[PDB]
Amino acid sequence: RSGFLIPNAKYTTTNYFEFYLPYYWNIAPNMDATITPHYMHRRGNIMWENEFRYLSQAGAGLMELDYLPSDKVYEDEHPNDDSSRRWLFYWNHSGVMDQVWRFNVDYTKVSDPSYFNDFDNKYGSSTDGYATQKFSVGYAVQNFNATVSTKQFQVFSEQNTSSYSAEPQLDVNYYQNDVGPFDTRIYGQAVHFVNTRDDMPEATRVHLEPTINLPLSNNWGSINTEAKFLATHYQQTNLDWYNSRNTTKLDESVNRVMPQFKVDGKMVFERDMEMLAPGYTQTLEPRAQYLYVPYRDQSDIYNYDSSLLQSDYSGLFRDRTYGGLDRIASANQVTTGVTSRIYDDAAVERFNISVGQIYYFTESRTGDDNITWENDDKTGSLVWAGDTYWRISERWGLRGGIQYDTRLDNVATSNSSIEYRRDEDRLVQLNYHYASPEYIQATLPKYYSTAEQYKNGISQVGAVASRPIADRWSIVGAYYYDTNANKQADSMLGVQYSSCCYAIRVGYERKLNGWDNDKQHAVYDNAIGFNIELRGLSSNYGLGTQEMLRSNILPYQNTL
Amino acid sequence: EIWNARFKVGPVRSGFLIPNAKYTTTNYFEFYLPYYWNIAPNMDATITPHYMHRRGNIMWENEFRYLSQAGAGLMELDYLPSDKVYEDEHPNDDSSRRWLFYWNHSGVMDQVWRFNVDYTKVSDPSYFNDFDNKYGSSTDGYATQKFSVGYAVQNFNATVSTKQFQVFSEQNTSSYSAEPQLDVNYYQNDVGPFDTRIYGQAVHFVNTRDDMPEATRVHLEPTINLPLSNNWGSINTEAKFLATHYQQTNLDWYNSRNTTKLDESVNRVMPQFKVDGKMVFERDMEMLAPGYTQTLEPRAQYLYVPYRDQSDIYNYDSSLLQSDYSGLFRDRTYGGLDRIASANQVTTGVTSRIYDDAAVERFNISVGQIYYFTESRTGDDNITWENDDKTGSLVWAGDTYWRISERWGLRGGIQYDTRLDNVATSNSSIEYRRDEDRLVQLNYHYASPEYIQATLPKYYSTAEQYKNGISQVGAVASRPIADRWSIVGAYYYDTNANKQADSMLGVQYSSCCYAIRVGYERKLNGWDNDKQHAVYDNAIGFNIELRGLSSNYGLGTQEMLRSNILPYQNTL
Amino acid sequence: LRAPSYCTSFNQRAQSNKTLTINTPLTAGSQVVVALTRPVEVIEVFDQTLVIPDPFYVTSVTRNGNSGITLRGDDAYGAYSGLPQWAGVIMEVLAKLMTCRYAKRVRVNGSMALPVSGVPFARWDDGNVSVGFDGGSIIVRNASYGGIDDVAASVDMDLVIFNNNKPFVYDRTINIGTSDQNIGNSLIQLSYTGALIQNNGGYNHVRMNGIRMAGNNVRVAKNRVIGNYSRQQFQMPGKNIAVPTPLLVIPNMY
Amino acid sequence: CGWHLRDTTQVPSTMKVMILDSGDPNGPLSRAVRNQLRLNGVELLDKETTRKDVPSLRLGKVSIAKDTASVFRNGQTAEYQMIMTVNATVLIPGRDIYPISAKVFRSFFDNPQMALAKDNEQDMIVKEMYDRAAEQLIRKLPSIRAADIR
Amino acid sequence: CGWHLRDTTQVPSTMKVMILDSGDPNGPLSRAVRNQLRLNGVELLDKETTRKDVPSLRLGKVSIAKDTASVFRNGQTAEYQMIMTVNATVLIPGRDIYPISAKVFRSFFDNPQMALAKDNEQDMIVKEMYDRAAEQLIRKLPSIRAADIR
Repeated sequence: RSGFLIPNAKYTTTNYFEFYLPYYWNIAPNMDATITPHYMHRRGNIMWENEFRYLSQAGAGLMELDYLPSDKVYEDEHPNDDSSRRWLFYWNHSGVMDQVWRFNVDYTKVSDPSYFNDFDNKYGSSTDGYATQKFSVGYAVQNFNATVSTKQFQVFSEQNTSSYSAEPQLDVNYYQNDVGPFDTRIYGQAVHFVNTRDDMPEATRVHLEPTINLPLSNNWGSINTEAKFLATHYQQTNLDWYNSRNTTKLDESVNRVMPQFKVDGKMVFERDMEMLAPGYTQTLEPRAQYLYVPYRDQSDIYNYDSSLLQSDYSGLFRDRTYGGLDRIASANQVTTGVTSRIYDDAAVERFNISVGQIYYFTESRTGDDNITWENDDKTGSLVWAGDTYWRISERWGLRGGIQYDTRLDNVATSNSSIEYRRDEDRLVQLNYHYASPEYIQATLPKYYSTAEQYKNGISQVGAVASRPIADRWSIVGAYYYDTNANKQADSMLGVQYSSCCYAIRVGYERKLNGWDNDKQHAVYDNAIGFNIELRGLSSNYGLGTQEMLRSNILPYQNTL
Repeated sequence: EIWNARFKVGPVRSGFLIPNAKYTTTNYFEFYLPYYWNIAPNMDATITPHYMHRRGNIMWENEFRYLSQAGAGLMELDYLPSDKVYEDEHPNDDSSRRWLFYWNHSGVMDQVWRFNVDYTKVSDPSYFNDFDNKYGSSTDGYATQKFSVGYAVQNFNATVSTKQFQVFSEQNTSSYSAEPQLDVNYYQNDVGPFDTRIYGQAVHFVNTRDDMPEATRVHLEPTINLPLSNNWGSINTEAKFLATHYQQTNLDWYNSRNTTKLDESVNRVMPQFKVDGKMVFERDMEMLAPGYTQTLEPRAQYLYVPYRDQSDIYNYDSSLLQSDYSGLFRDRTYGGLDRIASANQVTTGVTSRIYDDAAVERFNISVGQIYYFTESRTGDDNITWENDDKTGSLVWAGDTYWRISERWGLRGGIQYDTRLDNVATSNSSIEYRRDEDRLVQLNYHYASPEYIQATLPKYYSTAEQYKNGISQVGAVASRPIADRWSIVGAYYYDTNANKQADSMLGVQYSSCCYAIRVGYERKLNGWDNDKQHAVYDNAIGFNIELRGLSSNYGLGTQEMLRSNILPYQNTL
Repeated sequence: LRAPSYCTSFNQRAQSNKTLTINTPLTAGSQVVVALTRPVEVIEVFDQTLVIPDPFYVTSVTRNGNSGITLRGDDAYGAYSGLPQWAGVIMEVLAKLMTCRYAKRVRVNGSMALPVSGVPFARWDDGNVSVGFDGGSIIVRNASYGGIDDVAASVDMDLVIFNNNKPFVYDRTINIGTSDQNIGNSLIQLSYTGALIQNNGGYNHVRMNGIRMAGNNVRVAKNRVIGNYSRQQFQMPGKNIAVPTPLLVIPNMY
Repeated sequence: CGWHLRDTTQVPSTMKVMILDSGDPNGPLSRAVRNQLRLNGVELLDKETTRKDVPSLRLGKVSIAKDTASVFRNGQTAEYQMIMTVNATVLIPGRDIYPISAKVFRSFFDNPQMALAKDNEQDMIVKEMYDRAAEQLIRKLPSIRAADIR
Repeated sequence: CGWHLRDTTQVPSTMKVMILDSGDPNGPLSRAVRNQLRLNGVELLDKETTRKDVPSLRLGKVSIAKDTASVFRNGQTAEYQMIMTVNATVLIPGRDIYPISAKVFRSFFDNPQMALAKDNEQDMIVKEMYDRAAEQLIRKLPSIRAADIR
């Protein structure tokens, strides 16, 4: 029924005093509302939050209209601004209708790019660069489905305002099989790339990807010969400003027609492990591939929605290197890989290892041949991969991954994680995240690999641990190092005392906030909290351990 | 004007205790984390780290509550190793360490002897002003070190005790201690048809300064009574002997800058005489109410003390006692054996109490006056007045207490005077209190401008903040709304200035596990000194109380009614 | 510009309740000029077991008909009574003539006794200090400080002292006030210009006042600390008395 | 109108001999109560010496409480108001125990004085209030007689 | 080392006929499990069949959660890591009910100045995490049958 909820007040180092009085409106039993006044001392006025969950034929969703009419601190930073109103929106409709029709929404807007950096929400964080405002709709059945999308973005940084967006994104995806021994499928696209500026290109694209997939089956083997085509029309316009600057000028209508061949294949072996540990089996799955794409000169098409993809063990056998229909690369390679499980008596997979290499024949060219590798290579066993996942017990886990490389003779990426979890309130975790600096230049744009911030790659060594002392306290820790610069990146530490009537919680964080241009050294952000939660009649309490872990900039994620 | 807010939340086995935080506009975020440390059946300390953001360091408030063979006890060693504000407000003292010490030992022995200690050494003169210390006694800004012994039986007494001051070099206040002070009392009755008692006091006053006089006083007060009780009346006449011997030294500074010429040895012997009487009547009051009773009770008294000139005895301890209705039938004008006045007077009075059927008193009015045959002279009479009349019915009084019902009430009190020809005081009230929560009250307080001139120090009569007297009117109300909400209020409004004096509002939501309270108050907080108009301070408070699971219940009223600068009192 | 010679150097206490009656032979139409060096004395007056500080400044100077001058005082609160100890030098414009018996630039580091006895005229340039001359020493204190401490200061001043070697010639007399009164290239006198009582630090803080010459204009500013009578005992209304007695000014010739 | 003096409306004839048992029998209150009782004929039987069948005044706990009541124009306390509640319970031998009370009101200006001289004033004021509250306990004695007779 | 070729398949001979139960049989997840099943020679039947001895899968709920996993020295995130959880309950007639689960961990680099091209990639990461999760489900079928036998 329409009635208020349990208040909550906290002393922070950023707003001094804050108080929440969450009301709970009510209407017919599909909708509701949780209008929540929220007073902030340093800010001045009281923030208004207007969450509105609902449910209908289409599906469930929620809204949020956080609104602070006047902010004192923001006025201090920017006294030239006429007003200092702050607001946030978040619409997240998503649901299927009539078992065929489908809708999707994901919207978020802010008053100024510096919203999430000084406020705290569940819908974004300071470690953000853009807020995604996309709408979607479409109806899907077993064979045919169409969808109309309107992706846009709200990039925060003002040093480069140019952002792209897709007005209509129509995409038909027919499906039909059992045509002789083959299978068929059709794709399609139709876009209109708008830009938030005035002196940037626009476009109009149409695509007609068919397929002729031919499947083969065996007791152990699976050879899959495939062949698809590709067409891409264009109507590029508004190139007047860009023609002067770049050497290779953009042009009008462009057709891009190219086929593609692919061959897959694998087999499954078996071997009883009773020689060392009786009762276990073990398989072995070698897998080979060959790819071939003709070369088309694509230096006269602006890169709207293409980006170079990562390379994990399963990423070796992927079709394209650029996710998106703008810079389909051209290559002819092989790809090899063997996987080795060791099941147990109950046929439960308890360990597996893998490796794979993508030896090329000629080269990887797109017609945009200007990217500078650390040391350019033509062909050979350029890139190797690898992964292994060992389930030590029910309460332990180990997971790895590595992408070795002979082109630059440096490991491009690697990541590991080992975790001991007993219950939801007692865990310990390690994790590693590496990305060699040569990879940063070869992937991210030029500006990154010339500023000091985005230059040395990433070398993280984190640690998480929690422990329920006695049965009322829930101490939680976290500390993420950066061994490249030998300076910490994040360090969180909280303690919560949970009784049957209230719950008091402390906090401490040292996230990285920004980069000081003058001294060219990192700027940290120390924050302290002291939260009082008044619960009382609530029967369920919870230690809150799972909530404190997911509060810093690098939130916890269970690796098992 | 000046707005300022306050946001607090905290509570009302060698482990910790519930911590209380606090945030205020001046002296910002402040956080206590106490810790109990029971270590023995008769020892238990309490170490309490205390963080003050404004001074930027942590003080350590400790305790040592002990109950060993001696007796009760307490300790306190608050210690702030470094102070940030202090180094800005006192750039003469090198170190900025702030500390306080306390000790409150006691303990009986054979249920006759006794002991007391009250050590309170502090660090710097501006300690008490900066911190609101929990334990510690300050006298005139100084920190005292009172010791004491004792002895007591059904009649005899003895209270030899000393008291010192921790006076620094930045303080110029003048104060008198008493080092030591033996006090003997003897109470023996039924000496024939009489009763007897003896008082004694050997004292030694020493000033904090080094230019004020010292002394040495011996006093004796043997008295003999003679009660005579009838059934309808009463009488009681007594005589007393007063002896006092002084020994005044360090008179060099006072005598040079004055002409009174303090003597060096003074003996004062004054015999006292007093006769008291009462008479009680009665009448059935069946004409108005069934079976009630009225009682008219006259009372008279005659007092006589001779005049001895006391200009050559310094005023070590003598205030000037004020008046009420029952103050008419008194013995001394000045409080203390230092300026014993001289009187030759008769006092008269009338009461009238109306009893109901269960013999429960309901009403009582009173009237009284003092007739001075000879003007009361003490040898140093320098009081300002508004008339030259000195003998006769100078002062009148009054009283009333009507109890309308079990949940109503009324009160009075007037002090008419003829040395200025107008009312001098008119304290009054009326209240309707149902239970702890629902209550309504009205007040009134008057004090004529001539009264302020005739009693308070002489710079009251020439200051705009004091010279106009008092004529304020008040009102206090409270009423719970639901079973968990309470509302209070108050509004005191001056009538000589048509400007309010205090105005408070409070709302409390109280449950079994927590309770939140807000507040508002618009008080008077000093004079301008520049444009000659008062300055108001507006404060808004917000408090969260962590009520643990127990029987500590209360809607919050009677605790927020005592928060403004004019607290609430039952007056029923 | 005149050169009055001399008559007296009284340093006594008031004979009656706030009345000084220094007597000296006078000539008809002499236009008596009296320069006061102790306008104000803080006196502790007793009031029924209470020691109260109380400034006692001087208000009016009246010639006693060709036989001397009289000085009428008035305390701060106008209620108590006492006999102050004002002190000054009496002159007639129409028999020794005062002379410039000391004139050097010195730096005073908080308190400096007078090298020779006389009526000292100085001139400095600093904004955070104030200068007052009680009766035997040039007292300099930090004036921008607000706390109850007696913070000292150092200022560099041009000191001139006259007594019984250019002759003493004076000029316009300035009534020192709370506003900037420009004097230009001239030397101000040196004396206390009142007293001040303020609720500060929990005490009835009592200070004396003094000249504050910044640029070339003078103004009353706070100075040495007299005492701190606690506010737990009694609480006093604030006062910022500035004496009405004028200060002599001389041109920069000496 | 006739006024027939009084008819022994003093301490009821029943309570003409009692025992003044008190937590602290040597304090100021106990001696104050004793005075009024002796002046009212009552002889105080030595503390629990007779066997039984005599009432007892069981003096309880006192509570002095000084509060501000008026302010000058600069927000400075002008008048205080002391209030002193004093409990008591009369034991009637066998019958029952009946409660009594007292509540004395005193107001006065806050005169700024010394500390040795302001203590002596606040001691005389308290001692006075003890006499007036002890008096009120020797009334309400005709009351318990009327409440025990029914 | 003696390794033969694994004769026993990955879909137990019992479950060569399956009934696919799901709230949304048209969405992305169903399309994956249909294709994985046909790859193993499994004849999927709808709910209107008369055979009540055919085991039936039940695709539960999915959950896509992406969080940052490595921060640049300027403060903005560098490397994301997305997870995905899908529950499923297989109902084999004649015995009890058995649950299965699948988690997929995948990553990619953030690039704030290529937002639209960093969302046409996040639609590819997911549409490839809908096909390795499926494989996980159709690889515990042996477990379910084996543990069910006992």
